[PDB]
Amino acid sequence: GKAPRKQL
Amino acid sequence: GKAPRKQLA
Amino acid sequence: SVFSERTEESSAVQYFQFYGYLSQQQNMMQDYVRTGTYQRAILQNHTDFKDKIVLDVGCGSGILSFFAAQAGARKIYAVEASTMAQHAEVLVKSNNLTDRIVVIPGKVEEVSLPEQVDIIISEPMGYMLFNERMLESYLHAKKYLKPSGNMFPTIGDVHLAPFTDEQLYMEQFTKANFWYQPSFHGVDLSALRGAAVDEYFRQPVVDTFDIRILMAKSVKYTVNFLEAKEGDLHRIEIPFKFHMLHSGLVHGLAFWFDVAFIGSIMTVWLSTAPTEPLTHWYQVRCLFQSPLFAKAGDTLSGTCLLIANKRQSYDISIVAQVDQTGSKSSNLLDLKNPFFRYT
Amino acid sequence: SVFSERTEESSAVQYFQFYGYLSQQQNMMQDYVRTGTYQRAILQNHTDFKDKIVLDVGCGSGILSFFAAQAGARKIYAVEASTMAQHAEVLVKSNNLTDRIVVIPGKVEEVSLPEQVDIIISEPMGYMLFNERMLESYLHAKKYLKPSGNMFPTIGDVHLAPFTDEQLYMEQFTKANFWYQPSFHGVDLSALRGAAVDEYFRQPVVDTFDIRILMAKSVKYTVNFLEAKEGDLHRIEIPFKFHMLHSGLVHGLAFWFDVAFIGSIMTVWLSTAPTEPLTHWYQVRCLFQSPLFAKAGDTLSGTCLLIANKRQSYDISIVAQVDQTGSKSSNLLDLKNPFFRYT
Ligand SMILES: Nc1ncnc2c1ncn2[C@@H]1O[C@H](C[C@@H](N)CC[C@H](N)C(=O)O)[C@@H](O)[C@H]1O
Ligand SMILES: Nc1ncnc2c1ncn2[C@@H]1O[C@H](C[C@@H](N)CC[C@H](N)C(=O)O)[C@@H](O)[C@H]1O
Repeated sequence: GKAPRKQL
Repeated sequence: GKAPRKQLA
Repeated sequence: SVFSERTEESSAVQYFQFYGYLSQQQNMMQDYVRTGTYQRAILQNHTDFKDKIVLDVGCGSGILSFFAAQAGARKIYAVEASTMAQHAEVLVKSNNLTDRIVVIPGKVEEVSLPEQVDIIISEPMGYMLFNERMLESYLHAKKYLKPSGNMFPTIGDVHLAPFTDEQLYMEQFTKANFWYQPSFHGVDLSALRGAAVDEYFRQPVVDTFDIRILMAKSVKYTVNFLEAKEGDLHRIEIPFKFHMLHSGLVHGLAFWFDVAFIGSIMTVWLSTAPTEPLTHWYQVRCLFQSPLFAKAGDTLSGTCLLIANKRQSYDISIVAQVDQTGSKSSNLLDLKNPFFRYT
Repeated sequence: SVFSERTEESSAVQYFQFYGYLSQQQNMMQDYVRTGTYQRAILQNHTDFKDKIVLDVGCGSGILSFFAAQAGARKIYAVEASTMAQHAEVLVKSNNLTDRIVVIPGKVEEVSLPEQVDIIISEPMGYMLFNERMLESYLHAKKYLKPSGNMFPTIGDVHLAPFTDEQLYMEQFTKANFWYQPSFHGVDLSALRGAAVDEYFRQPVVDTFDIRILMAKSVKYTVNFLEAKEGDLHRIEIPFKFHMLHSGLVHGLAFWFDVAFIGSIMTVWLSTAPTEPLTHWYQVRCLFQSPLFAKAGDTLSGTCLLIANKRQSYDISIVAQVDQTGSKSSNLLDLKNPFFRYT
């Protein structure tokens, strides 16, 4: 998508 | 850009 | 190629742009559960790498190829389609592994490889396992795989379970209900109330939660990466029949996934379960526009359907009913556009 | 069209998809300073609207066209290129205004109007004023404006000023030093540290800040929307000479903006300055990778050069020097990929 993996 | 308008409180 | 038939060219550009950033490779890399588990999987199954040929699908920084190298593999083709491939090549040089790791820039659907490999390794899991459609690239890559050669990960388990969380439901409901105002600066917005509820409830919720919110043992859907064809992931049908263990409102289904590295020496599992330490995948919840009331002892049955789309994601439909009352909920979710709620 | 000429098809697609979300319209609508000030400017200048013909460029939900209606306008053409136009239409019906507001689905560079207008209203301000390149669309719409017609807003002022924020600066290296590890799971990541630094420095920082970081009074760059042409915004050169009011290390420039609605009854301002209550525009900071020491009384001169690109944004080039010492710094930033730092 627009941000396929987001921050941890 | 991806999110041209920024989310406000 | 198989890839661009699958994919809106536009989607592919943006996708690979995102993985082009060092900050994003860093974000994945510093997920210690993920990175350390992959390392354990590979290192502990050293015989599956010792003097073998290896393919790394989407090598990113190269971190997984470096692991394969540490485990004593002869040659490792490190395929990467973003501009991160340049940076990976720098690292192979600075780590003096030019004789063992070969960066091959390009999509794994499109590049040529000098020989067949004994094993394929990748980290192609998205949110809810299937986001990004990378699993289809990983499966595609088996055209380079030798007979009785291995996949790492080997299998993937998607888990789903009904949950209750009124605070989450209300939070999204309250946002939608902005569009129920009859006199916002004098303007009647209320005719859009329905459209708003639709849009907000379309977004899956990515964050973590306590297992106490779950109302029934999970149902499992398994994909065997050794055996599956990439066309198997075009239409993913997951029937479910939950035996409810608590009474209350069901506000949706929660999802997570595990993968297993079925090594020659041992199997090693990487789990994104809510019972397990947190990873950058969190967990995923699909809310029902109207929750369903259930009694302990009821059965909640229906189907979750994932239709693969050309933006490298899935259109999700979830139809559920409480058998004892015929109370039903049908929902359509856009997996590409989640609400990242965490913190 | 003029629009498709200067815009990559894929950038346009993403852009109007974003604005096609009720949630994103809502985010703007809920900015009280924004929405409240627009309403006040229109209503308090009722003579500029009473029985007039209006063009609302990029009407979104309709909200500004409802305000024009509230002030007594006879006919309001509401142009909107996203699928939000269909929602705007629903609201016009449901507010019983179909003979006074006409929603026209499409790009203002491509549609037709059945007549010329007395006044054009829009909210096309991006962060740093210019992001999105929608001011060009507002200016392009002047082809529909009667001689001596008006524009709301009438003028835009961009403010620039030097700041010191040692922590913001140092945080870039903190983040980048992730890569300065000789054995991250056994891998020497060091060689990418410089690239990681460069990546972080290319992102303008969107958040707010305490005005005490500012080391000199702002210089402003003004755009008169009555007089400017579209092409005036393809290359925006902002010279500066700051008289330093405070000694210290200058780490970059801060950006904000104001617009004025110059009506017949009054002039009303909308400010996004750090001295005013917060808006969804926050403020913008562009760092220097090398900071400059100055002392109160010195002069910091240079140029901020904004070069439009085909993804509806600008390439930012900033060059500055402390005159008395000739110490100099130069920086390149990607306005379409900001770091959204806030909370
Ligand atoms: N079809 C493809 N061909 C080549 N690379 C791909 C493809 N699809 C995704 N990728 C890359 O695969 C990577 C997916 C990452 N999650 C894995 C990065 C790396 N292996 C790591 O474990 O840190 C990204 O770098 C993508 O750019
Ligand atoms: N060239 C264009 N033609 C038509 N509409 C546009 C164009 N460029 C941007 N827009 C729309 O203009 C709107 C800009 C919004 N900032 C404002 C929405 C609304 N006027 C409001 O003030 O709440 C978005 O809905 C865009 O989709």
